[PDB]
Amino acid sequence: GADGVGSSSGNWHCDSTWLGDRVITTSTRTWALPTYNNHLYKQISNGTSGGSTNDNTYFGYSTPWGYFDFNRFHCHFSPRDWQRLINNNWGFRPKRLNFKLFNIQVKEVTQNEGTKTIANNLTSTIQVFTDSEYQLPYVLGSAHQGCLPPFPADVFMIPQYGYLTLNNGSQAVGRSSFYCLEYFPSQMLRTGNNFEFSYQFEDVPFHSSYAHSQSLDRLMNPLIDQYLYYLSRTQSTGGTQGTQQLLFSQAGPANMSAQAKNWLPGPCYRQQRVSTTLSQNNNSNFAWTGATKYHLNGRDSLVNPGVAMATHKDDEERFFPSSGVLMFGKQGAGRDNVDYSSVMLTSEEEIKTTNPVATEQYGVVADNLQQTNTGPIVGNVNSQGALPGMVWQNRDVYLQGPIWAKIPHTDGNFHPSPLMGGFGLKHPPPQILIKNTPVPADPPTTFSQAKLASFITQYSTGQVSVEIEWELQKENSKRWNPEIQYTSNYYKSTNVDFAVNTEGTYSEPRPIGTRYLTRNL
Amino acid sequence: GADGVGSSSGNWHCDSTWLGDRVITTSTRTWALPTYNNHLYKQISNGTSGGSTNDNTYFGYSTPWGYFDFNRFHCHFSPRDWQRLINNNWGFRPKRLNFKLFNIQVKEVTQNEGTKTIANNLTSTIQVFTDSEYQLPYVLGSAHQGCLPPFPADVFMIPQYGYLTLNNGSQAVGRSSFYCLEYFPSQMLRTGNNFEFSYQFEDVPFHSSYAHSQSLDRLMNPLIDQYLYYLSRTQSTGGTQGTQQLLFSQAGPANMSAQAKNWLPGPCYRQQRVSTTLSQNNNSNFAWTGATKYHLNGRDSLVNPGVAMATHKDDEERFFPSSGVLMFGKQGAGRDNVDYSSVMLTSEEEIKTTNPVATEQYGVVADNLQQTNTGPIVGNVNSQGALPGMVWQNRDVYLQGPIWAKIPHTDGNFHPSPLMGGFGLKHPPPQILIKNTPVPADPPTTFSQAKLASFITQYSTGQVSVEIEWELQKENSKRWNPEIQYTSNYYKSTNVDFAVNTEGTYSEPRPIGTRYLTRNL
Amino acid sequence: GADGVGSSSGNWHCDSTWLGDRVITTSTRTWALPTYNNHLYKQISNGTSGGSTNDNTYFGYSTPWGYFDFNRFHCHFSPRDWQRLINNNWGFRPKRLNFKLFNIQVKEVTQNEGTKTIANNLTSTIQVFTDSEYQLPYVLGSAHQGCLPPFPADVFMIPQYGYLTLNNGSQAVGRSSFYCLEYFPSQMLRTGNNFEFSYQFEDVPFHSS
Repeated sequence: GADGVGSSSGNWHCDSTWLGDRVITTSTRTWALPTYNNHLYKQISNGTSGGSTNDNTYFGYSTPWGYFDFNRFHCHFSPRDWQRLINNNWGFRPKRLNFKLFNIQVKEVTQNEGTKTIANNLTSTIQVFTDSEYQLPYVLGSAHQGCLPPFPADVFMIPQYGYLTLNNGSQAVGRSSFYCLEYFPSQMLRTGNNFEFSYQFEDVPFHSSYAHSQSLDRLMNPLIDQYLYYLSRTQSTGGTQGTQQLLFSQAGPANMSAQAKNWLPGPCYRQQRVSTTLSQNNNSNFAWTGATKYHLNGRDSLVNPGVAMATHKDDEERFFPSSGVLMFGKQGAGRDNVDYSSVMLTSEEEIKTTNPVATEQYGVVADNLQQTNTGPIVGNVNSQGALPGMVWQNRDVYLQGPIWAKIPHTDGNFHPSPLMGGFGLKHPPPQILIKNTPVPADPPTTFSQAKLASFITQYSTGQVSVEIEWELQKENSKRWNPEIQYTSNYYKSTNVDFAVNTEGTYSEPRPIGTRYLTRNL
Repeated sequence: GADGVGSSSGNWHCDSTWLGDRVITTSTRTWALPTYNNHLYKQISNGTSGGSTNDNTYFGYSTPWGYFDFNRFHCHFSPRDWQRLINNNWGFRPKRLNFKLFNIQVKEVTQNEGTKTIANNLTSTIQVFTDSEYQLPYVLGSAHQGCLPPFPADVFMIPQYGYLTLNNGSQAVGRSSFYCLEYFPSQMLRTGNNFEFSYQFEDVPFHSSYAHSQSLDRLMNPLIDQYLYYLSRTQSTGGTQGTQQLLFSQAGPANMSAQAKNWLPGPCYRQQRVSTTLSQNNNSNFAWTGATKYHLNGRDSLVNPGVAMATHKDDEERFFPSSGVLMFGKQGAGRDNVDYSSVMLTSEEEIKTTNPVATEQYGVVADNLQQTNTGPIVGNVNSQGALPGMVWQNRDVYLQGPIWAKIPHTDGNFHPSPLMGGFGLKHPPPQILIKNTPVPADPPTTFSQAKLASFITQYSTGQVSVEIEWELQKENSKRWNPEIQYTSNYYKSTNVDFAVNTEGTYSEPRPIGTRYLTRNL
Repeated sequence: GADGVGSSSGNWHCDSTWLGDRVITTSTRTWALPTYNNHLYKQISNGTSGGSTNDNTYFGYSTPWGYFDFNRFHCHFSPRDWQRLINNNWGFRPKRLNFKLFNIQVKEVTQNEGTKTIANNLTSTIQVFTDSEYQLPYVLGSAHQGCLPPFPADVFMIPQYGYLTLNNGSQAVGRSSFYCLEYFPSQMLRTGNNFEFSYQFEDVPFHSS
């Protein structure tokens, strides 16, 4: 080894490099791993016998271990480096990543009455194992808090680990699995050690970063008619009587709606439409009641976000689907009943081309069968499954949103793109679990059967580094006039955006979409 | 070069060869390229402030360029060579194509008062560039007019080019792209030059040319019962009281409806049903009102054709889905309010096996939940999305219908077969744009800033050739009794079909399907 | 490495040598790097709405980092060695320089009521990066205080870093740049490590003496 506490195991690399198509972006932060659950696995459950309803019942365990979550973009891209990505490129996908712990140091805190003193414990060691066979519940991708902070000057606290399993009410059915974490081979790192592992993403499709320049129904040619015919009129034209006759015509630029087309909009699953204008919405609480839910195993689940769908039609920015759009918070936003002004509502408007309005009917079909005595009748189709000849475009990843998700290992899936966005992976980056090694206090002089319940209060810190080597899909486009670009406000402001304020508080003002450059549908 | 106007750049090849599985079919025609828009790009739009409704608003440009459209079958197959294709083979797909301009000659026309004289301009040249990177709106496949004429003795006029882009009302949103065509590298051809390029289709699935001999629900064995059981009767059998009891049985040839099956019909999206018998249809105009539409971006669009679906059930030939079936015209058919007798209505009846009736419900499901006090209730499912275990068969290409279409470059698509039929291609044959080089009239003696507005009236002509090398899927079938074959009428007629009439007018009497040979589902 | 806290990383060289035309002058001092801004970047500004006039308005950030300033002569020349320079020569210009941290030691101070005790923290490490691409505001040369003391027996306190950017009044215009310092590759030095780098001045005209 020849290392010891005399040296620093690792150096600080926060550098990002743009090389040809590749772009290699690394980071580092400072983490403090608190002791969890006094080192006790615990069964946790919430029953429907309490005030909880049948939807909120869960069962599972909360482990002492804790896990690193880097899954979000803003970990790995500075708001400038995310500008060079969305402005200059069509698509990007990862290739490989690399991960390092270093400069690990441990501390143990004592209490004499009020006094509080904090020393180093050289002997104590921490346990790190990457779960590479996916043999645990993979809990990343559910958009939990605790990701590496955006702004490198922040020190973050590693979030606790724990999982859920099959429940029936509060109780547990027979198949409930219990995973004891200490049961996996886990390298132990002392202060002189570093930890490192490499991972190489599977081939995964380039995420689409462009807004189509042509709505799906305008793919026609404006000059020339079409050779096909449609049924224009069933009634006698230009007469005092409407006696029925079948008339046909050709579908030209005069009426473009009737022109035959080779494709269909993406699938549609309706959402209730809520207006930011307060006077327009109904006066009531319809939030949960009139929400769009799916019913599984007798447990209702609100559909958040829902499939990628255009947020609103043109000349209305105020309407948004109830649970449809991703919703972030502003810096320092309360957890409960936060006012509207403290949250940010992303907008899908770039997909209005190929995907339907979220809040409106997908289409209209005939309910009945006509007769001389009985006129035709047509109803709305709210939820339209996928049909052949349907093209849809995936939701764009945001700076704040997650990078990936694990496609569940099940027999059947249809175009497995995670709803929140980001690359679905059949073998995601393996999560990492880390814990202090519990160091017991004085055992008694006389042996006794029970396990030692008195532990030495302890927590450790260190520097963690991650690179993610990305592939950029370069952009070649002949469009004459200028594009749209993501640009900072030119007008004077009280404090700079995406940068600290007087208190030292880093505040990201607004979400940053990935779609700006344009392409032909 | 050593060519000059003294020679003919290219020879006339209209020959087609059947070689093993391959079949190599080439054509040639004569084209006259008129000058377009006095050489001016122009913004074109149609507003909803006028009489137009919100569905018919468009925005875009109409370029001076023009494009060759060979996309339709009847270009490349003589009605005989299309008979050898549909009668003797199961499937066919293209391999490579080749394209040649030659014997290009230019002319310039002048006017002295009434007099009209037409001379040759040796110096003038025309511009040809194949767009191979797909960097323009790809406008082929929308079934516009202007394809190479079917009958080689016809001389055709190259149709103009122009495209549509994002609109909001008549006006243009920010992403509206403007493609200046002269901006691409474009070879210039003088009279002594020829133009040639080759293209090799991607591997693409053989189109299916056979009608299944077994409807999807008859796949059973007529002799033997099945071991599974079904719920036959919930009521006491053979009694004065109907007290409930669960009785089961086996599903044999006696009742074949209840036999379990391993698959499902294709997806279904209903269409209104219009009868060719005039007395049966309702007396009204339901054509547009009761039509089957899809609602995208607040612009209603009639669904023409709709997904491949059986046109009508048995013992009814008169009913057809409103917008469902492809509809062609007869030779010399008017553009507007044409009578029924002048149009041709294709029929899908060959797919009744694996795909549902277009005009009828896809199935029936239960609405309610039973009780002793409350009986069961079942509604119709009009629009059924794709489910696992669903098999569907694609619409057959016609002699008149299009060959291919470009699958839009979007992240998500489900079984991307173009609705009109023909091979969907992720990199279609690159379209070709061609224009005269504008030759300005006398500029003034004194320089002035403005561009030259006085041009010499000009148009060019030449011979264009195309081969498309097809792969045929040979047919091996043990069926004992004779097949069905496409055969000409044996009875005497006033004039031969698919051939000129007294006036010299080539008239194709009827559409020719691709499905005749039969196969086992 | 084979170094550890058992050894001294570097030796004390305060020697200067006059060799032909070259003269190679080195120094060493002792520095104590206090923690700055409880580790918080902070926006700092002074408005013209206050008593300040329009000349004194500024905008910018004050970083927790701190920087070594040796930019002044009296760092590198003893009043005698500066006498041999001005009396015997027409001109002088630099060629190369060299820079070393060594014998780094860290301390952590605690408080119990009045009591004040100061111990060593072996684990703690400090971060050093030379900005060689000039990608930050270069703040040396504005004649700020805090240079290495003239007289080698003085122990000096590293001065804080912070920069100014475009302002309009107290507020910030659109082009105001914000440089987060922790964002550069920065070697981390523990007690057993030393830091060293070399730099070679561009050809620059002899100052006239």
